[PDB]
Amino acid sequence: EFNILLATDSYKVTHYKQYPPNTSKVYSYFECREKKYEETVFYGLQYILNKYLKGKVVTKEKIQEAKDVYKEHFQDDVFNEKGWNYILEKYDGHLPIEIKAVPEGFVIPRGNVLFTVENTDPECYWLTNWIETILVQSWYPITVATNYREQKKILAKYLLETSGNLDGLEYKLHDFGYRGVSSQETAGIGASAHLVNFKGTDTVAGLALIKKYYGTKDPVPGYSVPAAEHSTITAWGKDHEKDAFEHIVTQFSSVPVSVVSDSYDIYNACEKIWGEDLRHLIVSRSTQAPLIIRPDSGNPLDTVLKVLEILGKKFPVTENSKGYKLLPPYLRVIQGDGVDINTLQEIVEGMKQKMWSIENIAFGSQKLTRDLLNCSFKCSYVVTNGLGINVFKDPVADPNKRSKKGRLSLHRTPAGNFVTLEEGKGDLEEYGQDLLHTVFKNGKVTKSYSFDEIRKNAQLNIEL
Amino acid sequence: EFNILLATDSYKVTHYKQYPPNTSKVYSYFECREKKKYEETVFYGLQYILNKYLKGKVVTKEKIQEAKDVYKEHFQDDVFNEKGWNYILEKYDGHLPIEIKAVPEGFVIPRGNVLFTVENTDPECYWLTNWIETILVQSWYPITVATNYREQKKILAKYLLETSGNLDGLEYKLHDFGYRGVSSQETAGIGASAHLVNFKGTDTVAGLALIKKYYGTKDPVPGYSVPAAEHSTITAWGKDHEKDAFEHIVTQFSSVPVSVVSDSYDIYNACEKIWGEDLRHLIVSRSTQAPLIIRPDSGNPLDTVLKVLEILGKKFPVTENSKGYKLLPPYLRVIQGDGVDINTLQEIVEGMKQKMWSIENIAFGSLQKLTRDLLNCSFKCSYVVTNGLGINVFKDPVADPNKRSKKGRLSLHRTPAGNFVTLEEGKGDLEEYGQDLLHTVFKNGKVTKSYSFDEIRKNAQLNIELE
Repeated sequence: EFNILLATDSYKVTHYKQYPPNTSKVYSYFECREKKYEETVFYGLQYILNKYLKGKVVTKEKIQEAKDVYKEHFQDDVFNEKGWNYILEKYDGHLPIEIKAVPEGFVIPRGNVLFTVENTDPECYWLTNWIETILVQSWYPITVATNYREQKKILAKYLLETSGNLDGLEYKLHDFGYRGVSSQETAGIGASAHLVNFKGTDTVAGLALIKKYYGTKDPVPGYSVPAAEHSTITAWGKDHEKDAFEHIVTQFSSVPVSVVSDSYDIYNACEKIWGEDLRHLIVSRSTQAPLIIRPDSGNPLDTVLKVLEILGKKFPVTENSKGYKLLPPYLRVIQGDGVDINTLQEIVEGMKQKMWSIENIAFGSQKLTRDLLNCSFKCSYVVTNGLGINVFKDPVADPNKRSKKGRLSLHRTPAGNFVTLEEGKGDLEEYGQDLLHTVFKNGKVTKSYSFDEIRKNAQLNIEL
Repeated sequence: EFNILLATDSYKVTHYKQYPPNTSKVYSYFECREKKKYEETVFYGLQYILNKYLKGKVVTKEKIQEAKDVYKEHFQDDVFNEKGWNYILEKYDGHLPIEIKAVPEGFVIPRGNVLFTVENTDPECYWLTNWIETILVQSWYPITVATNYREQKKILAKYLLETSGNLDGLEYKLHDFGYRGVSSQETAGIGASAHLVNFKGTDTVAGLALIKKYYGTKDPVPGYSVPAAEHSTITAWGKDHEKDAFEHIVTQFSSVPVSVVSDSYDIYNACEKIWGEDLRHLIVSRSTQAPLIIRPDSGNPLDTVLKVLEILGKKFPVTENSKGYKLLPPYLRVIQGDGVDINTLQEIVEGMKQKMWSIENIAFGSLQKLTRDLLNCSFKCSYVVTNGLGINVFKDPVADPNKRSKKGRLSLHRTPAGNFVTLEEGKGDLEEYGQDLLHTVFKNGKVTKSYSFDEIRKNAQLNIELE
């Protein structure tokens, strides 16, 4: 079973011995430090609070386990048994910590306080930074939610330009990343962050995480459609690709179906198999049940443009009100190979240049890290001998790693923007009310958001 | 509770209707595909997945009903193969009718070789082989982490041996600091265990618990750490009191090694004036078994290491070892844990060598952008039986010959020169190439062969270490 006492960086076990003696308060904060990606979607802390931090997280058994493990790990006794026993005895294993945070789904410029953490009992001054490691992992859903919002902005721009509207934007970037992430847990978290922005997903795990920790009015937050993979085409044999295609589109004749078409020759498949041999089975399909042709190899832009040029000559194309070419409603394309934010941008611009509407295409979804948005957790205020002091790092060779000082608060500016106030200056009351809310206190979650509210908070300006 | 019926790519739910009718067998394989350098990979991690996710009664009535309910809403249609899963529940008590054969864990195998194969053991479950692709393919991660760290160890070994004349301490030269930097708790355990295949120093205890539960070591633990400061334990003392913080910390940990981050305000002042003057007397009195380890954590990683060494070299007694390289006294060492990937690791050790500093002096602290594409980890169907006829199948996209897959039943063999070769089209059966190196590790819900973490470490050793 999960043990919070074994869920921290090893050296943090030794930190209670390193703070100034008579320290009663340690106060720390998380930011996406300021140096593309000028604003971040704050998302994912609520999962962490609920799965790992709330309730009786300390037991006699868990304390003994940590004692035994650290004894071998450090080859010495350095584990703070007494401190954890205090929390067990005094608070029935609930963490005497208060966490304040911006609402989930909030879109906030870099360099602002997003959450703060402090101990609520003088005896547990060491606890604030013990849980740094776990809370810092929020960088992942934040960065994923953020990156996908940025992709949506690009898609929205180009769909609006080529079509005159945003219809179907939420299905334009489908999550196919399940097998490409590092773990099952990561699959659920990352997919949920994707679903903040889009509705189309092949990663089931996202749906369950959302239902358990956030909640939606609807039965599910995300949807998929039948689709082929290379094995369901190749199993038929190299000479029977046409047979595979006919069987699949016939099995899925009244729902949308995606069919990977590059097993052997994408261009032949589009022009001769779909565009000739099986054409009668495609033109007869309903607008609610299109064939979605999926190329999956080659240069992403060149392949997409050639696939469209091929289909344009085999199927009736219209020109929409904005002047852009549009395939018939029973025929679409999905490109899910090598689509990152850069390649996404190159494809939609390339399509636009060739007078193809973004209506025609969807994308399928990569190496995001903690340094991308500079997600960082730092101590900014401590009380020692009853005196509060503002603390910070400011390394000489890197001004960008300078941290914020003292008690922090988040405020609306007179122009309606965000500003973080340092050194407890929030208390001067010149900038109105703190925009952070208490989300966790003494083992309990004190404020939470539905996934529906999170989606509303994360909307694009163009959608509003 | 984890439901295997919900642990696949959505579209795979629909594949039982797409395979050719009268298909009784689907046979699929995993490789780190060769690309037209990471020329060899450490196979590691499948055993975790087999035990955590695949073995035993993984199908229940409630799990089938849960999946049916979820899929009805997810697809806005009834596409779920309830009958097929019911069959596994009734006929096999919910155990998966699958056989998996794999190269031993820890094995170091050149790119483009079969590493494991998967096939159904019951004709009715032809669809099941690729249902579990998604979960099996996630093995890319421990494979790639274990491989990347082995490659970093190769570089460390080269330079340590050149500048010192031995490999002493090699297993503690790259410490795992990546806990906060990975995507999840589960990833933390898996990634740290793959690090531990190569090294012994770690701050991610998650990896220790995974190894103990899934692999096992003779020793109490596979990995170790020492006390260390963070910016908070230094800055909490106040801007004017860094010296006080340093003195306090080295005195609290006077008899064990201790790492102390020293760049809170000014790394070069801290090294020259605080450690190298004000507190010098507390450092030069330390035991060889209890060095101070100075930790810079900002600035250009090579520039900073070199300047730190130059500073310390002038404040402390340096010797020249038998190879002609400079060596700090034994009570003083440095760890660089900012921005160290494989490229920067090479640049630092090479830069140190050029400035006549031994690698004995330094240790490093560490994925970053490790992905499935790095080693081209891929799972592909290569053989089916339809209407009782075996057919060899594959993909071969016109615009990318690098994505061509292998054909037929596969086997892995030793070449006459002692290398590896994958045999396709069932040609292993000709028995011209000795025994198949793949072993059955999973069959019908049971793990059939397991490896200790001790064996895996043995298998993954460097040639330089064997010599």
